[PDB]
Amino acid sequence: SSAGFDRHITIFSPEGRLYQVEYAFKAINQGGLTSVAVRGKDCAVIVTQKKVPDKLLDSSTVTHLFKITENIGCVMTGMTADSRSQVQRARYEAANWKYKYGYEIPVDMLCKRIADISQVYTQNAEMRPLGCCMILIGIDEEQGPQVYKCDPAGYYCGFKATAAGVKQTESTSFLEKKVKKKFDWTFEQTVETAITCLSTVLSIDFKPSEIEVGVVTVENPKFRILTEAEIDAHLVALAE
Amino acid sequence: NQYDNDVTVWSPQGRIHQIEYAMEAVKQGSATVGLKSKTHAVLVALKRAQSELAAHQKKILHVDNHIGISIAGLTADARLLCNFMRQECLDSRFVFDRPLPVSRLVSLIGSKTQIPTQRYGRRPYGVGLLIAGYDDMGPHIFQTCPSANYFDCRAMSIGARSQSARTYLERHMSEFMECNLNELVKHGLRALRETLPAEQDLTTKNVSIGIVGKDLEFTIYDDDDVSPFLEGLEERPQ
Amino acid sequence: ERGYSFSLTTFSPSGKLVQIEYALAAVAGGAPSVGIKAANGVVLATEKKQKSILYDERSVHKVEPITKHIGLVYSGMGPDYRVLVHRARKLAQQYYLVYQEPIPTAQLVQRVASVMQEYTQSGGVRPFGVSLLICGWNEGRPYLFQSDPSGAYFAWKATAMGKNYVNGKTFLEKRYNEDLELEDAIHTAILTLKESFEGQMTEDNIEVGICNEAGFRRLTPTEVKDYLAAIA
Amino acid sequence: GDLVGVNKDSYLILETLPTEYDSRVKAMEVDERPTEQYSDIGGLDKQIQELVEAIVLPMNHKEKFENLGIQPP
Amino acid sequence: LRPGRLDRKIHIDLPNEQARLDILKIHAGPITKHGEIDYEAIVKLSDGFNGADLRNVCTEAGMFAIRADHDFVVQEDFMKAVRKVADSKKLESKLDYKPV
Amino acid sequence: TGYDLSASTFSPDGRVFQVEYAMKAVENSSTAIGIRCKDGVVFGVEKLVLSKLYEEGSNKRLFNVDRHVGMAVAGLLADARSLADIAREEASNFRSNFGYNIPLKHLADRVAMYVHAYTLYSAVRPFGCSFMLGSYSVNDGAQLYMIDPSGVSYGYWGCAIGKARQAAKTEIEKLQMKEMTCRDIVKEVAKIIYIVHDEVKDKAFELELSWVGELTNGRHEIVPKDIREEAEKYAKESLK
Repeated sequence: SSAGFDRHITIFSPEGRLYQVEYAFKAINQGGLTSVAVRGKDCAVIVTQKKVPDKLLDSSTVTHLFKITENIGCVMTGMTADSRSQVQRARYEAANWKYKYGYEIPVDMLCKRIADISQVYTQNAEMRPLGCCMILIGIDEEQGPQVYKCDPAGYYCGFKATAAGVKQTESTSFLEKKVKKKFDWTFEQTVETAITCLSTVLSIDFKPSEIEVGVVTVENPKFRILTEAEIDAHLVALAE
Repeated sequence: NQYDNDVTVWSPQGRIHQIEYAMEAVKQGSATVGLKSKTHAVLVALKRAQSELAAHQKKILHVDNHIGISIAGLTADARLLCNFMRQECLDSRFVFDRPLPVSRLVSLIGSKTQIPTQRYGRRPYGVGLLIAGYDDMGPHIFQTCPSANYFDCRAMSIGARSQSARTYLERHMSEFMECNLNELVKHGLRALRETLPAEQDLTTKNVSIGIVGKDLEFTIYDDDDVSPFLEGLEERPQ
Repeated sequence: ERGYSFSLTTFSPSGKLVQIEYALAAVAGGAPSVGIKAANGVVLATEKKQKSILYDERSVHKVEPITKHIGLVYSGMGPDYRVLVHRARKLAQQYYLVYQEPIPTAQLVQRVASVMQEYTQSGGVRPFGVSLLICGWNEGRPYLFQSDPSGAYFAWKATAMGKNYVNGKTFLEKRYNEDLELEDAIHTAILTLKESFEGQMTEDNIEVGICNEAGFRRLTPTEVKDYLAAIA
Repeated sequence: GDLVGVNKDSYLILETLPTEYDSRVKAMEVDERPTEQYSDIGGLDKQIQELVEAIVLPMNHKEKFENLGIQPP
Repeated sequence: LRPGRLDRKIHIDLPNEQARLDILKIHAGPITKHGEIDYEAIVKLSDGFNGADLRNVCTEAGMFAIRADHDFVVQEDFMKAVRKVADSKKLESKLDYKPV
Repeated sequence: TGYDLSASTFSPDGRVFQVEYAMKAVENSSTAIGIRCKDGVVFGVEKLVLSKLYEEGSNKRLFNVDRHVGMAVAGLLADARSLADIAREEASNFRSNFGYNIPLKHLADRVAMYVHAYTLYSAVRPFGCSFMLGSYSVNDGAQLYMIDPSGVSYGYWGCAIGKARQAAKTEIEKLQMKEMTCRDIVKEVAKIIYIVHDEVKDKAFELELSWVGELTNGRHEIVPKDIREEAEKYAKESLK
């Protein structure tokens, strides 16, 4: 029902809901895209396809994998303009941690800073709540790899393997049947499941050009975007 | 109709109607015609009277020694842009010790009128500026709009029934380059006389002419020294 | 912004404030929680359900410390909780910079609710949707306070917020009494948490923090699994 | 489900009637046939084409579709 | 909607990329054409279309061929037909509904 | 309706109609295309003469942001001159603070964040402009970018803005683009403008051509237009 201006601005419904934020969760879904994150024993893998509908459209200017710092990469879903403006907020406050505190920012402390900013968009009632989603990875000392997610509502929690985009309900139903049956996770064990979870939801069996893979491992903590040659190496590896 | 209220609200067709309403405010003012030769730029205006005892509302106003403008529409937006216009001319006169070229001054006006056409609670400027002057490369005739689209024209007319004023111009635009001032001026006021009812034309109370030239500062005549220009005319046919 | 600054919460013709009543509806649909003050310390207990088997449990926390003797839980919406935590973290420091002394538990509730009451009267913002429970053993006798989005605050021997908060209200009236111990208080706090929880109750389904006169302390999932023997 | 002419007393089929419809439907039939030749409408020439391509050509040239062999819209 | 009266609820959805490819191969059967047909570039521009929409694309691409009286069908008539049909989907919305 | 007034309210399906309305306001303007060869970028703008309406050379939509950076605007006109003043101002601060020429990747990003900033608040409206960005550098090559009214900014080898957008890009991909020199492309761009826009809509039109590349030493300037006149001669060979 409508009461006052509950359908328009960020105020409470009579039921206790507020509709503008839950209108923003399906603002992601017009992107037509699905991102998957999987954390393993000593590595974390981002995998996301892209759609290039034009031959006149370039190849290097499409990729959603955004290197925040030398050890933290991220992927973006939702609409594009809200996603990119989210990134320079993250790039700016990562650098302020180095200037104010000296040492390198943890991956968990960054999602506190982002979600508290995205609170104020919801919290104040004269500003648009930035309908895009956020997924981070990174290596921590004495904690291993991590995977987090920020939301336009402004809440975060860690995960073990969690997808985003359009097809969460199909991918997370696949991963719950996949994770909990006592799987030991090597490096390529995480990568092969990261493609084949997406390859069964979308049912593609793709060329090595559509997807991108960002990786981080505790032997080389630098964030690293793979090349289509070594993407093709892992792709035929699961082709038995 | 509910999206036709504020400047900020776009239309579902994609036309902000507040600017389209401000174009109608320009069409309510009295007509005026500006044009130029190779070496001179002459704009001729038409005055109106509120009553018989009241004096006629003036149209042309001096800005600088080469720039002078005409007016159409409101009178608050007239003087508000006029005070901004006189200010910018003497600033570059104070800083660089040179007169402003006409072209980049008008670009300051389109930047000036841009902000109240985008932010909330601000009307556009209902105004009809015709601009004449010299830069270092000759005469120029400019026109503006409340949508801030300035046009480098050669002869235009804005205000009430300027529809007929434009039609006279293109069938004599080829003559507007070689002729000197005595027939250049009376080419221009042959265009005003079709923006009128068929029983009154120019009887030394409602017309003013401003001329800027090579060896000529921008000079405004009104109703007494206009009388040498108003001789040598044919009447309107029927 | 521009300088609109007008409050979106006005009086009803009946003489009530409607948006504050609607914010309490979001509190009642929150996660259930309980807090019991029994004669040597205060026991707080919440009801933390991960919606999937993929969530991490050692990342997001509910029992949250403010000082070394002051803890704080909630029942409402998640992201608005983390705002006034960081507000109350800083607000405890300006007492300590001035007075060089740990802040009493009654003194925060004067100040935290003053932030929260003024925030409703202010212009162009909604109220919060979080009720709180604040504990602390300051000067021997422990304390247990409860604020709300209406700006008010109270002082409970034992209370419960969240879902089925009136059912646990009748449960605490019969089961609890005047005096207990700290260990008896945890036993009945799980007993009212088992009243409304789901089937399995493990070390990750609930999360319990306590106060002592030795200080505020948060329990690890080991001892919560160890106290889970003789459940409820 | 047919309409037949039956004797009153013997109850025997004697005629086969053409099926009749509702009286409101018979009002919808057009019998005037006005005249609005295409020169009367100006400035809409692209829309006149795409109407004739869609409707007039399947009414006239069935073979031009069937030689390519797909469908009418 | 309780089971026993309506037992099993079967869900039919929008075609996937392989499914958009297959339906396009169905309706492109009896078309007098040339051996130049990139079906893959058509499906790559095809997003969220119905099975009836791909029927429309095969219908409209023939209409470009009836223009200028070419009984054959070139491949370039399809990409004009795809941009026309996808232009007409600025008028429809609310196509998903929750089951039950 | 009821949700399409402000630019700070979401629709109940997950989008913003004020951005949607301003996109097709750009659609009603005339056609401006762009293309790049292997050592330069060629601009081309069709301009309509109404009856007389101006001294020829008036209000040309090929602006000039930096010495090596050019514009090709379409849509609304007055806001395009505002974005030109922002982009000239941004390239001066990069020159003053960092001491060298602005890369086109940053100049696209700084402007697109500024375009994004007017899509979040109810006090201002979104822009009704869209444009191109062409540049050349011997350490970088030729780059061509593209910015919508929403704020999405990435690269192309060729693009088109205006009424004729989809009908104008069908013949752009028919060309070869890698092996071409831009002087060959100057007489190519003339015919794409000349093929489209039959004089049924508007009888009088006029062609501008801007041109930056290796032949122009990185500096941006207009073509020698009255000189060499092989645009219109080679374009009117499309009589059959």
